[PDB]
Amino acid sequence: RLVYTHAQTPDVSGVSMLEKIQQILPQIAKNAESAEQLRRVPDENIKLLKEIGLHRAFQPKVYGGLEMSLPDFANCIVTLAGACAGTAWAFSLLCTHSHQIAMFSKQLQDEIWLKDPDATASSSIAPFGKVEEVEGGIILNGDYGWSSGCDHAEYAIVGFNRFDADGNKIYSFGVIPRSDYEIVDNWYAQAIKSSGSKMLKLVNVFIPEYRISKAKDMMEGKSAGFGLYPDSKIFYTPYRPYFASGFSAVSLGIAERMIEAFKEKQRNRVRAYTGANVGLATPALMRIAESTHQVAAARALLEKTWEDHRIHGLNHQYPNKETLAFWRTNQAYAVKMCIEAVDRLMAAAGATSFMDNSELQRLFRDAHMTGAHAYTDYDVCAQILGRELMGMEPDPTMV
Amino acid sequence: RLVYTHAQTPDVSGVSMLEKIQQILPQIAKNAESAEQLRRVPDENIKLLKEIGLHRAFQPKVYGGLEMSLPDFANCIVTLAGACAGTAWAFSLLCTHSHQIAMFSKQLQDEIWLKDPDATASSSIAPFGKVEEVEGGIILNGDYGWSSGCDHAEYAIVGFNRFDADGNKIYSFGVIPRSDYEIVDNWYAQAIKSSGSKMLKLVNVFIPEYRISKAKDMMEGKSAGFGLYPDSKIFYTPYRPYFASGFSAVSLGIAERMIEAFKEKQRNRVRAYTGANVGLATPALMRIAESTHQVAAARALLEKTWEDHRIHGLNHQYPNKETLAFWRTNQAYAVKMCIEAVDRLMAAAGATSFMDNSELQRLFRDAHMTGAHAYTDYDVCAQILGRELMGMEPDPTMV
Amino acid sequence: IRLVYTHAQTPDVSGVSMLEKIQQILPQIAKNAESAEQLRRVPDENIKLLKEIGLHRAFQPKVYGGLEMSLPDFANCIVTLAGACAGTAWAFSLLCTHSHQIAMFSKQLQDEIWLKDPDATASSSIAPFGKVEEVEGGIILNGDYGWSSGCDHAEYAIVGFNRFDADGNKIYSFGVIPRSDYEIVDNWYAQAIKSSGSKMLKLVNVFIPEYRISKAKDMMEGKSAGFGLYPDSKIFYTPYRPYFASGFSAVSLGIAERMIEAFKEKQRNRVRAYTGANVGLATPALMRIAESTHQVAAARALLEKTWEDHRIHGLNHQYPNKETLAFWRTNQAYAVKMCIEAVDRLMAAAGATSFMDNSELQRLFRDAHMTGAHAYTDYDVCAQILGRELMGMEPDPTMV
Amino acid sequence: RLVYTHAQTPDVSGVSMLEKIQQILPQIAKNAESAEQLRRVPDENIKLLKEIGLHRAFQPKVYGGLEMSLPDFANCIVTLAGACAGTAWAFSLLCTHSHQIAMFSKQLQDEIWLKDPDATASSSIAPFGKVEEVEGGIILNGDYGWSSGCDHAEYAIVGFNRFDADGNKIYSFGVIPRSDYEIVDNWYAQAIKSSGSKMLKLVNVFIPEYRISKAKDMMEGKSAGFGLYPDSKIFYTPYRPYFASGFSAVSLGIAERMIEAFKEKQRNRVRAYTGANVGLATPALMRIAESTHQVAAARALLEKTWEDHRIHGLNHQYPNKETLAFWRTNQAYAVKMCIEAVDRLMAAAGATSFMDNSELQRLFRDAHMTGAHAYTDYDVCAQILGRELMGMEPDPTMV
Ligand SMILES: Cc1cc2nc3c(=O)[nH]c(=O)nc-3n(C[C@H](O)[C@H](O)[C@H](O)COP(=O)(O)O)c2cc1C
Ligand SMILES: Cc1cc2nc3c(=O)[nH]c(=O)nc-3n(C[C@H](O)[C@H](O)[C@H](O)COP(=O)(O)O)c2cc1C
Ligand SMILES: Cc1cc2nc3c(=O)[nH]c(=O)nc-3n(C[C@H](O)[C@H](O)[C@H](O)COP(=O)(O)O)c2cc1C
Ligand SMILES: Cc1cc2nc3c(=O)[nH]c(=O)nc-3n(C[C@H](O)[C@H](O)[C@H](O)COP(=O)(O)O)c2cc1C
Ligand SMILES: O=C(O)Cc1ccc(O)cc1
Ligand SMILES: O=C(O)Cc1ccc(O)cc1
Ligand SMILES: O=C(O)Cc1ccc(O)cc1
Ligand SMILES: O=C(O)Cc1ccc(O)cc1
Repeated sequence: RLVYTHAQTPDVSGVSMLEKIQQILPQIAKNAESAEQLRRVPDENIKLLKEIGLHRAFQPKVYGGLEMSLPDFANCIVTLAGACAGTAWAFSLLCTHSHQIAMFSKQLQDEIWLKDPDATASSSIAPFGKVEEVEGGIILNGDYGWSSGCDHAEYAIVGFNRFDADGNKIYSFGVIPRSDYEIVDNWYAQAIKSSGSKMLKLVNVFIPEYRISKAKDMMEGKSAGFGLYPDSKIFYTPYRPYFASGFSAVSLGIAERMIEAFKEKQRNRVRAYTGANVGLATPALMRIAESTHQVAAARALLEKTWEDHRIHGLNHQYPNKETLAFWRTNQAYAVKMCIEAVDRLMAAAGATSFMDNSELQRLFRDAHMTGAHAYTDYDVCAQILGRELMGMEPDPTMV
Repeated sequence: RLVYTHAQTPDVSGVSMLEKIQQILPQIAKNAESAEQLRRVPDENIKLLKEIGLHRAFQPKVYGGLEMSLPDFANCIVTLAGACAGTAWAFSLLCTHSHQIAMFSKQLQDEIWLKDPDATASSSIAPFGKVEEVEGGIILNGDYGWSSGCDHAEYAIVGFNRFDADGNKIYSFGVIPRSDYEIVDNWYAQAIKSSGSKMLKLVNVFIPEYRISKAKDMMEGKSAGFGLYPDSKIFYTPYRPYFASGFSAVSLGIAERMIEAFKEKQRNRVRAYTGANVGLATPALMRIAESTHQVAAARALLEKTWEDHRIHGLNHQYPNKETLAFWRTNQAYAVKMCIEAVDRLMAAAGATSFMDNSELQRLFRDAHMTGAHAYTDYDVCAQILGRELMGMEPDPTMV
Repeated sequence: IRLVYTHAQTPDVSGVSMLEKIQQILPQIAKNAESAEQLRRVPDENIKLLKEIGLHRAFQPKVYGGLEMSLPDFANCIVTLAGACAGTAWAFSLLCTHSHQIAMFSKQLQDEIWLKDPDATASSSIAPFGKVEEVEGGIILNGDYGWSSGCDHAEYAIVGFNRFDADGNKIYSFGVIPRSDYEIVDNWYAQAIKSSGSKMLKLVNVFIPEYRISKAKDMMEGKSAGFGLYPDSKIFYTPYRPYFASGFSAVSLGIAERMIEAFKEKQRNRVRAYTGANVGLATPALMRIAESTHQVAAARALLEKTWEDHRIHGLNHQYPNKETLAFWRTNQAYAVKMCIEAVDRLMAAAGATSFMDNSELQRLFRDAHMTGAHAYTDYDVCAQILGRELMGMEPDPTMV
Repeated sequence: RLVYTHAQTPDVSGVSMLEKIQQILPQIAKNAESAEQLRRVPDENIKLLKEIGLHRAFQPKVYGGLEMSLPDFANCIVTLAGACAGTAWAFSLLCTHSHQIAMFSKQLQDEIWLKDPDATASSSIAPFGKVEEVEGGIILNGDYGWSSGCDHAEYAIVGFNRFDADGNKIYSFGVIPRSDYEIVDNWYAQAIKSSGSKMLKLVNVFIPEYRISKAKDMMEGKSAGFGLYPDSKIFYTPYRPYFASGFSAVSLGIAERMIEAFKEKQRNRVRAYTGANVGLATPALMRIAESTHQVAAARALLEKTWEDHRIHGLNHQYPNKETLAFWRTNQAYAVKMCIEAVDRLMAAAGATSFMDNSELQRLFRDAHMTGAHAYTDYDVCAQILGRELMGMEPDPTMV
């Protein structure tokens, strides 16, 4: 039988990653409140998550990685996000960066993983840095904001534009060691506080050529790492869909948790003004139902999309323009549905739910943040899909 | 690769029912306009559909039926509804009634199908009839409204309440021959006109006991026909989810067609007042995108739900309270999503689209009708699900 | 003097107001509604009744026997009227508001129309689809001019066309032509507002002399031939278009207010077909009735406020600045969209019976949606117009 | 000319209260950030607001009060809420309580205002207290949560149920001096932080009969203070619509501020990923337009409702069942519209807007809180109005 309201535990003889997550979930849940005040992921959480081996989800097998399918991974992040969104958000990023790093040169991957098999990277991908072309690579300078999980990473993946005979942008990623940049703690946010999305400061950072890859090359199987793992079901695929798969995952985790949290707290609810046992009133029942349907629909779309990713990777098939536009955008629609489902419950949660001692308030804030990421912006995504559906050339104004 | 915007054609040797539908679809599409003025399904349409054998979708194999899975069937209805909603709606009903008839006695099924293998039933299920208990069965009297496809059926499935010693209702279905009732043509509607949902008039109609089955018995595998087909993947299951699977299917077909129809007509769209070509303006693009996502999400939910039905039928497993509530209600949420997707396009279609010579106007009206059926009413469904999710007893006020 | 949230407040001017006069004839209009829909135009009886109370002279100058009604008072008459028959109200509103434009043309044209026949009106077709040849003394116009609501009952038509510049910039212009100059082609087969008789006008080598041509911009800015004619008027010193197009939203509000009443009437006794439970007062239905009531009351409040703003401007002979003009242009479109939401919310809970030809709900639903299909009520366009103005951007010539 | 986007400044000789608010508004705006960390209204804010005399809005003239009309008052609160919602919310309550106090006995009013003309009350109205009937009054015990502005008030209006020969509830209000209760600082909320809605602790508090009034009596012009001020345009009216007029007022102020704040911050907005200057893109323009229309409509409804209040008060006319239901509920619809308007802008504000250093984030949170008050709950209000519109008896489960 299928499950509409959450992830189905894969019945494979042994313990699946999802079951392993499920066991440590209560611990993650209890750190949530102190995680929020810490403004970064508690060490205990990283320890637990690394212990079960989730960070090796998309690490090549040759280094001791698992090469988990996208669906299985995403479902781990969804479940995790229910306990602490920020932990799930940051840890998802640390995980999915490994998938990108697998498309860089064998030389870089050896450098990261032979040395330390448990090493991970955080990122700052918006190309704000100033790049001087020196020989053997580049010198990069700039303030690189929003690096989720940066405190727990050994490296950072940093985005920049190089240029051209013609002066056209070459969007590129460099991988730099923790020693090359300062973490500037300016992370004071109103949602997903525990993600520790601090800024990375780069001062005359040299990046050699072998630690630089073109974004387009990693979208199209033309990067230095292409072909390294010919038995892999996950590396013959564009980097970005995996890169950014976690946001919507987190959004779904939060929304599914919201429905549970709301149900728990509603049962016993009494009207301040009249003194009525009011938890099972029709309006509240109908809200619970609709939000349940809305996120179930969101889940079905995501599950279908993830399946589409999986099938493509299996066949080493790169997506065509149309499926790529769907992969790029479906997650944003999912995020928008989830936020609707959360808001519908929050609107009926009452004043008590806005107190610091109510989990609902945290879920609400975290849910909204998931739709604030540049990748989950639906105005942008509606335009990207719309243009593709009408056979128009892409608008370079957005990506 | 997966398809977000429509049904995936099943990869089989020879040709699948969906491919057979796809071949005759242009013919069905061209009759659509005269079908709407006919206020019933054109003979040609029934002929074509019976020729490919779709009416034998849920007929037992022993009578030459196909015993199609629910997903495969539902997808045929979706595709069909794109060409002529009314035809798909009525024909879906004729089909799914066979699934119920398979749960009646072997004696009744032999009576219907050994005589005529291509025989079907229309229905009128709301228990408005007055029932006198005679011996050997009942005498039924009353006006039985809304019998979609009644003109093309050899029988009718008719709903009525019998009474229990105490005085509680026994909701029952009787199967009566075309000769026992008069079709009263009062079908003048504003949507799904081609379904020919005329009224059936019953005057002192005797129904013998073997042609009567309890609704609850056919929900729970306790009817006279239970066990007849021990190799069947579709008969060991409640009757009602199949019975009413077509409405949402039709709703999805319409909405997917709406997106295509709107896209076609938008390209060349010119502003009356200013004279600009305006078909690719951002607002329209974003609408096309959003409605595409909305119905894709609607499809994903339906596909998942249909899969759930299929798996249950395979294992001869009757659903528990929870899954049953989801099966009962997911379709209603799907219908609601589709209508939103249609409305979003219609709101931007302009006055032209409201002319009799525009298909959009037909799709809009037909779409809205799909949410007007008592089974797709979402207020009712929100309550049914909500109550179940909170572990409340069902409200007998609705079903 | 308590306020009314759910409909128009009847003005207590001593004696009888136009709204009361509408209210008296409303049951008659309501009963013709069904045959009006099959007629695909306004029944003669309806025009007769409405002209008898004198509503068509709402915006006719007083010198010709006109009333010069304020915009609020007029709009409210159309709202009330739309409850009984949307198509009648839609078409008749247009016949009325055209007189307001005609008052900005030359004294010569107005004399020509109204001294001859004081009860004469114009229908219109304003989208500039015609081909114009500049002859001397005027123009020769050719083309098929679609969608002329109430064209069967009009003595004239107001017809839109582009003339051209030294540099070939468009000069959007309106010509007023007599019924004898054009053929009404009956291609009006629509799925909403059927009774408006929005047939097409066919123009074959129609000569329009200069004095029967006015620039749109001139009538927006108080620079047309008729400017200054009526110095005591509280309604003619104002842009033509806001009055021109005031009726669409009015009709949309009338429909939505009627929908709430119609739904309430039909809901009380509603039984579940399946269970036989007396279900008219169930919480979901009650909450829908409430929300749609609030939504259209909000829509009304916006419209009433906007109409008041129009009235005050006209009183002071003050032309609106860019900002208020953008609000006047667009508020009605938001009102229309709210009303359609309010209707849809009720229709979604109305059940299958409400989609039968013998149910008024179905007519209200269709007519409601049509009101949001007019090029002037398109909200995507309006959102852009307002948005651009709010951010201090130049207007987008792609829309208007 | 009318104003759609804010309050019209009344043209009078001298300076209107709204102009006086407008002059001090920049000061209130600058304290907003430290007000939020203070978790109560800064002394400077109370000082400024009391200096202009706003607290005397609804104080009877005989004590030096202004007896402002509801519209004029409400508009001051709307404007004020734009600078600091919590300040406006708490100060509105201090103001509107005076209006209730005007319906108590002359004896109580003399006691409060002859002594201190600038004295105000905060409140806690939900009847959670345990009441012992002693002679001469009652002894009240209990924890009385959520008293906005309690730190700045000289008194508290406290709600409780007494009983009746037949055991019916008699909902009553008592006015108690600051010395009779302890302010327990448990106010740690996620919105409207600066309102200082701490809890009042009542231990064996004696309330004499003359400081107790029946709620129903103050709804119906039957309380001890009725008739005291026969020239008053505001006191011959139910207490509650004034009592609770400020919530929606605050909600509107926040939403109008949001539009301005969003406009300011959008102009210069660049896409992180593409470097495009993107502040004037169509989707953002359309959002600004729609949110502008939505709150304008919300304003129009409120202004109309306030007008209706004013007219009634002038004529000393108590509202009938129907208008009362509208007065009770319109404000809840207004709040719901405003929250939609804010959410639509927040959804397009991007990640930067969720940082602690962005005002948008404060406006969002504050907006949502305004719809969390028991009085602004729309599910409750939809039910109240719906029942009245259908001529049903009120549901005692809600009020
Ligand atoms: C920001 C905020 C401030 C409030 N201030 C007061 C107050 O000053 N006096 C009062 O009686 N209630 C106040 N209320 C509480 C409400 O009156 C009501 O008791 C509360 O919303 C209980 O509803 P709930 O617990 O179901 O959410 C306030 C509520 C919130 C949202
Ligand atoms: C019910 C209906 C009646 C109309 N009546 C008129 C009319 O009388 N005169 C006119 O110029 N336009 C009329 N219009 C047409 C619009 O002005 C406009 O030209 C039309 O909406 C073109 O928009 P479209 O192409 O997008 O649909 C009417 C439109 C509809 C919805
Ligand atoms: C287009 C249309 C076709 C229908 N066809 C049938 C039918 O074939 N058999 C049946 O029992 N009910 C049919 N129904 C009626 C419903 O089962 C149900 O009795 C009806 O929706 C009553 O709900 P209402 O009167 O409250 O709207 C149909 C309804 C509509 C919308
Ligand atoms: C909670 C949160 C965490 C983020 N973490 C990262 C990150 O780890 N790496 C990164 O490149 N961008 C991260 N982003 C920033 C986005 O990629 C993007 O640069 C940002 O949304 C800029 O959009 P805006 O300023 O227009 O809102 C994060 C954004 C948010 C909402
Ligand atoms: O690739 C993107 O545009 C979204 C993204 C941003 C940061 C990140 O770490 C992964 C994906
Ligand atoms: O079973 C139901 O309640 C819905 C339904 C109605 C008619 C029909 O033919 C099939 C299903
Ligand atoms: O002026 C407009 O653009 C709208 C309009 C169209 C036809 C009409 O008769 C009046 C106004
Ligand atoms: O009267 C109410 O029910 C709402 C309200 C609550 C507290 C308050 O201070 C004023 C009004």
